Amino acid sequence: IDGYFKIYSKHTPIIGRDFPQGFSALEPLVDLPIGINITRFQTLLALN
Amino acid sequence: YFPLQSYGFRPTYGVGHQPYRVVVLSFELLHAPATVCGPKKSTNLVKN
Ligand SMILES: *[C@@H]1O[C@H](CO)[C@@H](O)[C@H](O)[C@H]1NC(C)=O
Repeated sequence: IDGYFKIYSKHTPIIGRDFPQGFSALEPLVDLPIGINITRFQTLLALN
Repeated sequence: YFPLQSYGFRPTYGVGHQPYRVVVLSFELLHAPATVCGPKKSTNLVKN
């Protein structure tokens, strides 16, 4: 938003196996004034 | 002719020929971010 890349994050423990039914808001973690065009992204995996 | 000519600075030369270090500080203000602010004063905290 407005050249500001905002990253919010949360570390919720899993009560169960997958996708626990509950509510947990995401606290703000960082705001970066990178101001670049973002239209796609990719994740990185670690191979052992 | 060679475009580059040596200054040949010497202490015995006159003031107009002595070496002078010049720095141009251009405060570019691109119309989105703001990263260089001024370290302005902060006063004491008074309560009640
Ligand atoms: C890239 O972002 C700039 C502002 O930083 C905006 O003016 C421009 O339209 C954007 N370009 C695209 C292709 O979305």
